[PDB]
Amino acid sequence: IIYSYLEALVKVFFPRKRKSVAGEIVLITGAGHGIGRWTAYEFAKQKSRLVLWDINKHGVEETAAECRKLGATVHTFVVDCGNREDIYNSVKQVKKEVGDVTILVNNAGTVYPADLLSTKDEEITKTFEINILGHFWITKALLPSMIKRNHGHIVTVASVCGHEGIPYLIPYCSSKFAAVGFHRALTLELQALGITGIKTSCLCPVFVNTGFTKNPSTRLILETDTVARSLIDGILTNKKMIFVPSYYNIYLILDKFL
Amino acid sequence: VFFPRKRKSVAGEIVLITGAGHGIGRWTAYEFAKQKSRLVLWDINKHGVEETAAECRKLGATVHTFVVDCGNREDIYNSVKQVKKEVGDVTILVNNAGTVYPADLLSTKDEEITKTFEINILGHFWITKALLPSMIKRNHGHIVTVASVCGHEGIPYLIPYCSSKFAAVGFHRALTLELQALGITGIKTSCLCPVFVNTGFTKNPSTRILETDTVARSLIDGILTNKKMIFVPSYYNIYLILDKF
Ligand SMILES: NC(=O)c1ccc[n+]([C@@H]2O[C@H](COP(=O)([O-])OP(=O)(O)OC[C@H]3O[C@@H](n4cnc5c(N)ncnc54)[C@H](O)[C@@H]3O)[C@@H](O)[C@H]2O)c1
Ligand SMILES: NC(=O)c1ccc[n+]([C@@H]2O[C@H](COP(=O)([O-])OP(=O)(O)OC[C@H]3O[C@@H](n4cnc5c(N)ncnc54)[C@H](O)[C@@H]3O)[C@@H](O)[C@H]2O)c1
Ligand SMILES: O=C(O)c1ccc(NS(=O)(=O)c2ccc(Cl)c(Cl)c2)cc1F
Ligand SMILES: O=C(O)c1ccc(NS(=O)(=O)c2ccc(Cl)c(Cl)c2)cc1F
Repeated sequence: IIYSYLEALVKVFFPRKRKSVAGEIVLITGAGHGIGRWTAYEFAKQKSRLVLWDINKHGVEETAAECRKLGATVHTFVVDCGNREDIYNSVKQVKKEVGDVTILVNNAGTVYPADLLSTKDEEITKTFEINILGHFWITKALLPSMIKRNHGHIVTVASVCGHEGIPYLIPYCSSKFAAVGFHRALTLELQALGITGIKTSCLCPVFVNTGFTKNPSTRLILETDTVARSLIDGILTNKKMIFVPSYYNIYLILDKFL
Repeated sequence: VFFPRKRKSVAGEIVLITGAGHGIGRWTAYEFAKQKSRLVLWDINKHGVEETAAECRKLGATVHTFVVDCGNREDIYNSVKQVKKEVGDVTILVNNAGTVYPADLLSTKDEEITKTFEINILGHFWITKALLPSMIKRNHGHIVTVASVCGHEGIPYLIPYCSSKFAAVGFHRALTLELQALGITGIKTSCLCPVFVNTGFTKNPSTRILETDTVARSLIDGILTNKKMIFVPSYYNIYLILDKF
């Protein structure tokens, strides 16, 4: 309420400059539904060339048909973004068919809500493999070309779960904290290496009504199109930590004072 | 001094310390041996863990050692069966075992990234899932996660390690909240986050120098007072608060 009217005031008197992403080759994982699908529509309206990845073939082709109706060029690939071998083989395919990815959006995610003793060890493994390990394989495959050209943008889709824990979501919160840490260390390392042209953004939304989980963990709801608008607005202005809603940054700051 | 925290006793508790064969794990073992606890020491380095145990026995403590790969789920479960049969139910778990392979992202080997996660965070899940049930049954336990300042702030050339350390802090925070949500009042949690400790784990600090024994003293003092987030040095909490501004 107090931050909501103060930030809207700061966005007019002190606006951040918007860059263009037209013609960029944007790779979005988990583009077959929810945040990934609606982020794809935002980049299609930005006149980007899209590469969409997902284990759900039907859904990613449905996202691609809608992006093409928006005027964009789109290539889809069925890729398990938690499988290292599949990711590397698919990067070879993208280079051969599309070119060098310039903007990577690591959005694919998985969750198996349960208290620690009711979890399956395979679900814990899959949570890490997709929510953080997969970011490493995809980033390692696409970063060389971005470094060579001094031009890229690594977007990590994490969660408020990457900043604060939640009961019954221990393995998921842990993998989301791992995603925030990967974004922070990546940001610092690129800067230490003198690589000025590669930007980084972390998207941390609260509960989004996508069916990913059933209900919010608190007495809080975000729509998918709002989160995609927040993400694209943050990417175009090179915002490093994007909270949706942005006022959640003060709740997290107050937690570090108790 | 004006507001002191009460110190509990850990005498006779069964304390399991992973990575007890050297550094923080070894000197934490000596602290618990002086506290009159029943120690269970785990490490992939047999020679080093038995060397820690001989020194713990000279301190008056009863000690059991096991050679366990704390990044291997099957090895951890089989070893927990052995600990129950030979020692009993662990009451205090110190998830200290860790690994690091310093390099820029494009110089990391995918196997090193995998091993970093398997030992620094996945192993905490398997060990905690094996030991937490008896703690819940008895409404009495203490889960200690040895993380790092790397679990709060990133560092160049340590991306996979920082990511696994952030995962460890997150596991500690979601565990604390879940135990509380379930009405489990008797199980305490502590997170140890030291800056560079001179143990040989890494060659030099990443920024512009703790001694092993100081970190072990800070850890035991935090456990005995039920401190949830232990920073070594403690003042390195205001540096993290200033970063968020
Ligand atoms: N929905 C929320 O409340 C919420 C909040 C914060 C963050 N997030 C994060 O946002 C991201 C997207 O969530 P969503 O709500 O849009 O989810 P969703 O269920 O709508 O879709 C996620 C997509 O990822 C795909 N995916 C899953 N496993 C995959 C794999 N191995 N390889 C490739 N693709 C895979 C699924 O097929 C699906 O199309 C996730 O990382 C999630 O953790 C979600
Ligand atoms: N040393 C530092 O600067 C520093 C700073 C902050 C946090 N930490 C953390 O403290 C912990 C201990 O670090 P240290 O400096 O005492 O290290 P160390 O190198 O002195 O000893 C770590 C011990 O863990 C054991 N270990 C490694 N892999 C294992 C495995 N798979 N199974 C079982 N044991 C295994 C090693 O054999 C070794 O005895 C680690 O988790 C580390 O990340 C270290
Ligand atoms: O990532 C998810 O799928 C996800 C699930 C549940 C959720 N619960 S919430 O919206 O009530 C909420 C709001 C603020 C905070 Cl600090 C926290 Cl931890 C939680 C938030 C999520 F991001
Ligand atoms: O875990 C390690 O092995 C480890 C390695 C290097 C290190 N560098 S440091 O002590 O200069 C330092 C001081 C303040 C901050 Cl915030 C950070 Cl991230 C780092 C700290 C470590 F914990």
